[PDB]
Amino acid sequence: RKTRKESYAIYVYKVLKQVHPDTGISSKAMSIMNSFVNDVFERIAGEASRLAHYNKRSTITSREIQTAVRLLLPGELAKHAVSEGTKAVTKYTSAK
Amino acid sequence: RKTRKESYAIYVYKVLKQVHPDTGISSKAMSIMNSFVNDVFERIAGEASRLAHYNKRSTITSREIQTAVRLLLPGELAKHAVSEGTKAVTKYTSAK
Amino acid sequence: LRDNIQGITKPAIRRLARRGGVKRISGLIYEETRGVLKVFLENVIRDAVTYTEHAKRKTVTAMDVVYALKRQGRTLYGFG
Amino acid sequence: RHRKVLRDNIQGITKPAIRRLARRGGVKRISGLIYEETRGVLKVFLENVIRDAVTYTEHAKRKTVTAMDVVYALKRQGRTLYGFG
Amino acid sequence: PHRYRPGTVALREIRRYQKSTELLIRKLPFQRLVREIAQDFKTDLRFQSSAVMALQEASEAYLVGLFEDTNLCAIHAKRVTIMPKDIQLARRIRGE
Amino acid sequence: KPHRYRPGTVALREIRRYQKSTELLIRKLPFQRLVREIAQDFKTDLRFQSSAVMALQEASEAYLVGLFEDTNLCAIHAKRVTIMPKDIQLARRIRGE
Amino acid sequence: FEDSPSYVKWGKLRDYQVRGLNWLISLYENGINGILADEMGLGKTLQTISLLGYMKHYRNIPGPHMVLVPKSTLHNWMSEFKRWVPTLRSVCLIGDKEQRAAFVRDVLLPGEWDVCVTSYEMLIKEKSVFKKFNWRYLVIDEAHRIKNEKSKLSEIVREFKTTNRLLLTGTPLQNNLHELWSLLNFLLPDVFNSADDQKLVERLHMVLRPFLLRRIKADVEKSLPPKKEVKIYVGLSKMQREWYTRILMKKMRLLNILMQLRKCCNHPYLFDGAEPGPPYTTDMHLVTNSGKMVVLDKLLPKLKEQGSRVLIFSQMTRVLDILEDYCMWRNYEYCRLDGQTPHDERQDSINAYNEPNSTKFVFMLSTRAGGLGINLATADVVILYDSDWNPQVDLQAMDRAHRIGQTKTVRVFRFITDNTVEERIVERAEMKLRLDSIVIQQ
Amino acid sequence: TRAKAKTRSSRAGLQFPVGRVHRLLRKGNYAERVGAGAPVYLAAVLEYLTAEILELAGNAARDNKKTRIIPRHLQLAVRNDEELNKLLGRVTIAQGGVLPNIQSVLLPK
Amino acid sequence: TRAKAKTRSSRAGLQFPVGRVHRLLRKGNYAERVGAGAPVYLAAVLEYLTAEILELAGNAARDNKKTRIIPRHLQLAVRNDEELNKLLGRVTIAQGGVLPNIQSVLLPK
DNA sequence: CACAGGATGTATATATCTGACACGTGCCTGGAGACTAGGGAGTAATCCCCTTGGCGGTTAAAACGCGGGGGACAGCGCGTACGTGCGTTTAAGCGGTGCTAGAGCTGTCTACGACCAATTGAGCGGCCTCGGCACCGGGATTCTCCAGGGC
DNA sequence: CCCTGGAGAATCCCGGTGCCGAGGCCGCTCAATTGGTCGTAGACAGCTCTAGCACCGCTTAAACGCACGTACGCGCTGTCCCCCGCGTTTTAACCGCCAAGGGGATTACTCCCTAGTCTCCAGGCACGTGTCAGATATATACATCCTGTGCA
Ligand SMILES: Nc1ncnc2c1ncn2[C@@H]1O[C@H](COP(=O)(O)OP(=O)(O)O)[C@@H](O)[C@H]1O
Repeated sequence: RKTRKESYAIYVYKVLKQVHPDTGISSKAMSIMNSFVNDVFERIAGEASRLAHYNKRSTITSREIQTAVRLLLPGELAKHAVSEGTKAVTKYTSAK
Repeated sequence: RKTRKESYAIYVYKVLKQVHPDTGISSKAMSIMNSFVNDVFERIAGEASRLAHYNKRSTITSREIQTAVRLLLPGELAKHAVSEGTKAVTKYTSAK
Repeated sequence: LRDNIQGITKPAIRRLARRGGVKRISGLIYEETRGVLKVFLENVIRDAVTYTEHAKRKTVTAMDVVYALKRQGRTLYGFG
Repeated sequence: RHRKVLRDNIQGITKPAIRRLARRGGVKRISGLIYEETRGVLKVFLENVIRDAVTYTEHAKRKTVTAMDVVYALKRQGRTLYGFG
Repeated sequence: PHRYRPGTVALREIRRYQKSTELLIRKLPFQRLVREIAQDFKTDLRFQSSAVMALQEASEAYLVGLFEDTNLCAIHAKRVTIMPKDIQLARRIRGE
Repeated sequence: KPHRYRPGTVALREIRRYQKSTELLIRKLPFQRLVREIAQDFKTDLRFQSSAVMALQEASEAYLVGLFEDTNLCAIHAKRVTIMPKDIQLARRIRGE
Repeated sequence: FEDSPSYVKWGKLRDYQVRGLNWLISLYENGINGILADEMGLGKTLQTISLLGYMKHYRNIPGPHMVLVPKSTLHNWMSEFKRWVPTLRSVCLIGDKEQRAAFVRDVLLPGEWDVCVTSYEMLIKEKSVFKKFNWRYLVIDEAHRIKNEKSKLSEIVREFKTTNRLLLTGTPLQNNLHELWSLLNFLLPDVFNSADDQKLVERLHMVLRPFLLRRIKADVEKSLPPKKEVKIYVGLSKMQREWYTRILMKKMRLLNILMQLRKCCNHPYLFDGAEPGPPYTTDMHLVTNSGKMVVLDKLLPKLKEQGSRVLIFSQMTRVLDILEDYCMWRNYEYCRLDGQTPHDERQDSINAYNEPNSTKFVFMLSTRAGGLGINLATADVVILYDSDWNPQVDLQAMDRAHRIGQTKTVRVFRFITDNTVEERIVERAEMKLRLDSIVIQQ
Repeated sequence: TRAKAKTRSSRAGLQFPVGRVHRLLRKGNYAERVGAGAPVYLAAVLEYLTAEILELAGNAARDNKKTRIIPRHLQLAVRNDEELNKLLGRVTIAQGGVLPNIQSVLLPK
Repeated sequence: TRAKAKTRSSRAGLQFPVGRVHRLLRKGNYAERVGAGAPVYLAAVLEYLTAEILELAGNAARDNKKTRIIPRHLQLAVRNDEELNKLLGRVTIAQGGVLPNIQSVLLPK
């Protein structure tokens, strides 16, 4: 019984099946997707942390995440991602 | 009154008087030196933070600082800086 | 507000080129330099405005400019 | 008392291999002095990367260099690599 | 009617401007340009004088470095005259 | 009498072939020997995993390919078709290396 | 079948091969797969050709038969197949890709043959094609090649759909019982499917007797004067002692401590820096710095004033190079048989050393070079510079000169050193050799 | 009684681990405190980026007449799109190759 | 009672604030915990770098026949040293100017 | 100078084979539900500072025009270094031996070093004041560049 | 002829002006000192497995060396037009000053959000396993390049 390593592979596969119903992905491509998700996560988290430090705040919030997204992503991606995050936050708040 | 503002100016001035006894400095140069000190501090601290995360440890130690200095500074600067830090830590251990 | 880029004059561009260390300047290079300056300024001002709006302020600060330049990879010493 | 040497390992990066790399780069004609320059630039790049990787491995107190150490060195140099971690 | 050959005055200007340190663009036109560019991202933006000064410093440094690279490209092409093709080559090799 | 292609058709054919493929164009064992020799300077008694050598080879090949592309752009700038050490040096100088 | 058959041509068989043929026929009648351990020099290929000819002629079953041989014996086997039993139809698979495709399309796929003789590499290359045929008999020569499981050749040869199987190995037991179990698992997978004095020995003999046939090269020839062995101990030189202590502690990078102690017991100059400086001289430095070389330097002149014709077997070609330097210094006559010697050069050197009248005096062989061939009759003295883990390798080395063509007793001088890795190497080899004797010789 | 467990991903309609994102943010030393909606926002952004890159990669794979996605398809999708190329300008994809691009001067004429 | 206060800066023979560096490390969200030797080591490194730069700038200012140091002197010192230039290779110093360097082909024949 | 044909390279169906991917199962550990405590941040109010708008006068800098020489660019010729194809050689790649330790990985135990809290006193930041270094202007030198022996 | 003279620019040496750096005081907050605790990390022990060193045998793709010819780099030459140096006129930057008011910065209060705990249990991860997508080989069919030949 090896130790547990956590990867985003399951969720990447769910997204892939939602986008293209009948397609696959190899192990190397899944490794690349996991690395891409980790890199983007680290970029956004670090930018939000620096925003919180600059404004002299101790809490990372949805405002900080939105500002970090607009600072990192280039334009059309930025606006679409901002809309998606706002939709998810509204659904989470109105649901439970 | 206006909130207090911290800077390395007095320490930079003491170092300058130590190295060149009869040479002065101006306000713009002091701003530049304060920015330089803050920048190098941030670089070294961030490198040590990443090292601590990579090795999965909760403490930043002199080993982390030494490794970060070897990573960031090039060549002779790294060697002399490592020697100075080792000397300071030895003096602190003995004289405490 | 228009034609403000033409406020960046040919003598000023020539002075910048002389500090760069060039001798002969083609006549078509002024508009190209204006475009380069425009895109650089647009990127930096966009990031600075993002920081200013996050701070809920209406005034752009030298610290906002420095943070923008730092995240673009152009650290500036002398303004904080 | 009998010994001999074969060749320097930088010469193992062969002229046809450099030609193939230039073909992927999109190069039609290549000079004859290019190979020495390419060997020099490759050696410099490898020296920098391997030095950083060895620093990471020494910090971890290991004697084996890992793909993760290589990835960390490349990310420090600004050449993020996807696929090995 | 004394007259200098075409190129000595340029070298004198090169030397004097490389020795000097002041800004080489007019402050009021630069400030108007900055405000006009900021008109697109948000209305009614007020600027500290320090902010415009820092923007001017960064812009001039960027342009000087670009011109140095452009001169190198022109000399590589066996020319003494810099051209828009030289500027474009410099941008492409830098990564812009 | 024997068939022969003009000087430059085979070069374009190889350009297309290697821009279609994805494999490594440097020999594995020579690259491994080079990596070990370089590591011997920085520290002795060093062992390398196989994945580390593969990562180094991938990164090195990518760097060399990008360098050659910028070199070809500089050569085209000089109204030439051949690449030269001058082009390599100019590319490195502008990139900041 | 107490008498030699009739299908054999070019001479009649003898008692030992006729008894082997009877044993193999009984094995086929009982439907069992077995091992012939007749030892080199008794006619195993002759017996196998006899068995295949018998199965073709007396039994009306001309079927797909395969013989797996090392590439070095393909031509000898084909010549024997044509000579002894010309009735059979034999086809060989060797050559480049185009030659292999041409051969398979022309002869193999049409299917007008009876025996297919292929090498191990050609079996690995053409496994997909070879797996089609309804294989009846599978004779594997040098069965100790597949003695290890988890190996690609072993699994490939197991995956064939075969009916009758046979192994031809002179050394069924090499180190331990695992390899013997692997060979027996290839023979009869169901009978042995796990892991192999009154608790042992007797049970092993009663299990193995219906599956193994072995006759030593002593009940047929009554010749070949008996082997003589001298185990000569060697004192460590002073530089050897210094390097031994240094390596016992731990700039020279040393990874395998055992593999450093081994050559350190051979010669210090194999390292870097133990050799003297740039002058590159070759005058008595080699002899004095190595105790084994001092002993050998004393030993060779006596034999040379006597029978001479000495063979030196070593496990390191670097040591072979040092011995070449010594031979040049002493102006002896030397021949080097190494793993780097091309095939044509080997045969010419062997023939030159085996001429009716030669001036050659020293023949140097790597302990694992060549293999199951190499005729060296003029020799009388065998020197084992290094001892190996597997004692059967040294047994083969010392029977390379101890064959039917010899007339004088072979004196095997084995160099060992006190309190070194050589002691434990020789002890391990002796344990393995005693196990081999107690298991196989009965 | 004890209400049934409903995942925060299901609450926000996401296919990404909101709880894992929250734990990573808390353990990564980015701030002392983390908001409730920040992990949801970050998970949604990661989901959108994954969807974009995977859509382009699937288009490329169907264009090459294959069902499985390979790093060559990933590199082809990352290039040929301006926004993703800017986002991943300094990233090397293993077994990715380069784009087909021959300078018009080199073309024979 | 308590003894006289003795700063760690003097206890380590330095001129930079060890306690201030310790506080900045604690409040910077770099790790969960900070060792005792890390502030001392970091202060020593910072002091070495500052002293090196200041010595070079003072030499430059003396070559300019001035007492006070200005950004031009700082830029000259930084760009005239290979290692410091590499350290500050992506940094712009305000009111610094550029080094005097004219290409040889542009000089008069 | 524009086709015909030849020889070569390349895309195309098609059949085979394999090994990795997608799936199912069991378990376990980290995430969700319910809950309390506390302090960070939102919100409102106030103060003063620093940004913006406007005006007048100076003057350096920009815009414009002109005249002319030097650089860019095209064309031409050459002799030379590199691509192309071919015949030989070599070492990479693959498959095996033969050992031992060796180094990394996981599970326990215990101690010492870092956090937390209260108290307190120097160190540091901010506020004033003042003289010396930088600066600005003025005037006498020395170096350099451009005609002209085509001085 | 290259060397001489004229002319402009750069440099060096003195003398008056101003403002900025250096010093000197006051308060307050932040760092130092003790005391107490616990959890991280050092230290140890057991296990397993990949890495390493020195070899053998074999196949075969790739490197290596060679000779030919041909585009291509490189120098040279001529043309012309574009860029530069200089004088003149004009426009707007620059500086100083004044006035007003928005907005940045600080403070106090309260509440609402989040950290931390403890159960509880389902999602995610490791382990096996079998079938299909892709890799390979092979024989056609098609597109491409190159040369010769009536055009000359
Ligand atoms: N038919 C034979 N009868 C007797 N001795 C033989 C025969 N064939 C070969 N030998 C001897 O046996 C030695 C090697 O035999 P080997 O090659 O094992 O025979 P096979 O190839 O039939 O097994 C040779 O030196 C030869 O002298």
